[PDB]
Amino acid sequence: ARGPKKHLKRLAAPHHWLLDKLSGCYAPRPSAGPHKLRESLPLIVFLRNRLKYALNGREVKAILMQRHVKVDGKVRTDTTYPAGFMDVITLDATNENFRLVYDVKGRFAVHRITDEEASYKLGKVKKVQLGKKGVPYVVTHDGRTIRYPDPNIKVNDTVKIDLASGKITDFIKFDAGKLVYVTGGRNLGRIGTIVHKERHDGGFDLVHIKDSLDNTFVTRLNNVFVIGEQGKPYISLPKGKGIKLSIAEERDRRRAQQ
Amino acid sequence: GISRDSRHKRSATGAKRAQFRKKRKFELGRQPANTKIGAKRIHSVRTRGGNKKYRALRIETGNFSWASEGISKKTRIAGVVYHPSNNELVRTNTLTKAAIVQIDATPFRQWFEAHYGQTLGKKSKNAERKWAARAASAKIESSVESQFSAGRLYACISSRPGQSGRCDGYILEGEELAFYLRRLTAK
Amino acid sequence: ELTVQSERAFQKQPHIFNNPKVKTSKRTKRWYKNAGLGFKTPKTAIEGSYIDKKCPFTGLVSIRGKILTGTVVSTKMHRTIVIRRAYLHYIPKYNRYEKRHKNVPVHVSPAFRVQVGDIVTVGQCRPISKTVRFNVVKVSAA
Amino acid sequence: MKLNISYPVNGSQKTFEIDDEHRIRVFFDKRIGQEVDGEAVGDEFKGYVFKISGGND
RNA sequence: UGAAACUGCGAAUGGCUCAUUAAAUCAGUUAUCGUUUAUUUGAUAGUUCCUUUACUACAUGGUAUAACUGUGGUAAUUCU
RNA sequence: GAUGAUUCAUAAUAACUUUUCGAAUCGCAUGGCCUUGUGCUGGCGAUGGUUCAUUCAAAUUUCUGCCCUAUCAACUUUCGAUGGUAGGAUAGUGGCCUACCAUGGUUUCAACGGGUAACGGGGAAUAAGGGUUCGAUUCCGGAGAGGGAGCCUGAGAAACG
Ligand SMILES: [Mg+2]
Ligand SMILES: [Mg+2]
Ligand SMILES: [Mg+2]
Ligand SMILES: [Mg+2]
Ligand SMILES: [Mg+2]
Ligand SMILES: [Mg+2]
Ligand SMILES: [Mg+2]
Ligand SMILES: [Mg+2]
Ligand SMILES: [Mg+2]
Ligand SMILES: [Mg+2]
Ligand SMILES: [Mg+2]
Ligand SMILES: [Mg+2]
Repeated sequence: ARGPKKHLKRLAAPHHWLLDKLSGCYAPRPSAGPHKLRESLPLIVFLRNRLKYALNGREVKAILMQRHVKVDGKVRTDTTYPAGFMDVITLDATNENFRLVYDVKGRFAVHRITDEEASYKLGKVKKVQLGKKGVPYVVTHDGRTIRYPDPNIKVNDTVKIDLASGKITDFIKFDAGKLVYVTGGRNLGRIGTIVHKERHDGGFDLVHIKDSLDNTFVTRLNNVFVIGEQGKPYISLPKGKGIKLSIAEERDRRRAQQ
Repeated sequence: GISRDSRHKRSATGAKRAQFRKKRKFELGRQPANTKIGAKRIHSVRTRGGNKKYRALRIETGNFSWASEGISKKTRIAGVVYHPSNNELVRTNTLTKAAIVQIDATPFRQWFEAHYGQTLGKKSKNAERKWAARAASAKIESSVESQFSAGRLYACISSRPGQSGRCDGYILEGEELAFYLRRLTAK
Repeated sequence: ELTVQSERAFQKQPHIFNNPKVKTSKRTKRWYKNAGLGFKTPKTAIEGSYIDKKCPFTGLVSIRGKILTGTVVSTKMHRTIVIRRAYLHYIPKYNRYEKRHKNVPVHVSPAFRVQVGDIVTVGQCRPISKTVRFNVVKVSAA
Repeated sequence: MKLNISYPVNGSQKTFEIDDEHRIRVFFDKRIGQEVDGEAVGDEFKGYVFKISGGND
């Protein structure tokens, strides 16, 4: 009531952060930023719970204030800054470069990338319109506004964003035979090529998708992120490559390496 | 104070609701402006999210548009002659939207002379070229031009004075003029 | 359908201005739109003279949200009817169903003529009145 | 009563206890800002003029 | 370095309880093409010499007022 | 250009304004080029600021779903009850309120009334299967601050440290 909430209890935090239910009543509430607080990862939980570079939030603040970490090339000395999908995170001490991509279990992965790849990111366009004085713009999935885009860029395409400038390098359209990333829903983390999309005028366009082992599935168009053509992706995929082995095959694979 | 909610009314079945909640602020309502004529007096209202709102009380002039002629002039308001919601607003001379008023009409006749060179009712070469070129558009209508002989035009208020502060309008024309004329001349 | 101009105000579509200077055929500018979702705009809306601010075709409302179907049980309001949606409600203990129903007040345009017993389909709009949130988009029975 | 008197030019101020109530009775029925003459209240205050600026009851 | 005080933010979150409340709350599912939104993040403002040859300050214009200093009232208050 | 769909985005014209905003702000670094004046020029920030988008939200809202009771069968409607037209008010939609008009709206498929030792849900206990009883209480939503009503400030309160 009476205004915006500022706390976030543990057991209400998103489950993919993997915060243990003991050791505290509260979870780090993500501050307002480029990503929605459910589909986000604060820098405190990334630096402490995923990389183990700190033991406390106090140590995460001590890391942040000497301007070590920067996210998408900007410094961001904020504890609960929402780092989201496709953000690059640079740790100049250790010269490390991460990209936030999902593993197939549905959680954010520690995906180390090279220094050439940290110079860009992909963004899914959410709307194209005309701003004031008739200047067109696009809005990517992390809320970046890019003026004077290519006229061929319609919605649900991916644009390659330069991250030194905010300029657009190239772009991938939306049709059949395109490599997609599922970000959202039950199938979160899977990679498959799009076979066809269902019109459904009035709400919730569906799209059918099959992975490399020929397992089909279907997803709403809200959760699909095109990442290239079949064969080459435009980014480096994490380990596993979005395959979704069943639990039978998973314990068989674990009993191989054990 | 004045509440804007629906929980205080009966249900569609007709039952009396119980008092679920005290009156919240995001459902408030405010007293009316009742904008009179003369000696301009604009108060401010602080509304939701900052977002100032101008209660005009007692407005004097207005910007009125001639739609067939594509112009608009700042004209003085004489008085309200008709209101479809209430006759007491016509009597008390309140200015709301959709009020039929009388306006001064002298800027419109000055523009009509300066634009077309013919006078309504009853020198340089450049002006002669301009006035000759836009000929066969200086024959507006009978009803409006008879008002121009009488120096008072019938206008309709298209703005909301209690909300914006301004009392804007358009000159009545055509079938809408004939409708309100039958309303006015009705005994 | 005997006069248009019945009220004390002048009934007209907003911002649709007919220029008194010109003289053509096609007597008045009438604004109409297609409501979408495959509903056909009726010819009585396109050619008629009624004003009907809350019309899904000539008026200022938009259809978005649920599309429902009912049977007309009342026409005694003015430009408003009450439809009856009948459904079966399942009770898990006894493993069977029961007949239930709701009454939905919907707005009906003068493009459409309904009587009691007609089946209609309605589209959700913004709140029209205290109870009305739905608007007739196709009458296709008798 | 007592008189909290300030000379604002020189910037000094000093209180004076006044007795003989029918000498302060010239002060009565007068406003803040209204001026009163000095020789009514006191022969030390001869020729002077005071403005009533306030007080506490 | 740093009290006070002014300015700016915050005090609408949190914590407590379960009186009211029976299509109300609530739950799942929709909508805003029917609206407000501090903050965050990304974009974004050559046009104002208001009578526009100076009527002038734009290598930078006017008042306060607090804290402070001093004189006080009330039995008493986070009074003044 | 977009949408299933708009009088949408955006652009243009004519005016309006009681005239909004369009940096008289702060910290480090102190370079560059000269006809050498305390000349011109220039880095990384901090705070502010109009509009749009974003995020954190909010307010309304669609469909369906609630315990016992007929020793509750008719209820609502001059004082809005159901709808229509205009206005007003609101952040906005709407009987939300007003003016005029029409006579509607709910109900045995249980309306309306009464009772609840009734905050709702995730859930708990006990169960072969089906069920029955509970849920003030670790999370989510609501409400309240002795009882009522009114309001200031603010983006956000009908706020109770
Ligand atoms: Mg936080
Ligand atoms: Mg709280
Ligand atoms: Mg910004
Ligand atoms: Mg209305
Ligand atoms: Mg009405
Ligand atoms: Mg109780
Ligand atoms: Mg109790
Ligand atoms: Mg709670
Ligand atoms: Mg409260
Ligand atoms: Mg008590
Ligand atoms: Mg209170
Ligand atoms: Mg207390």
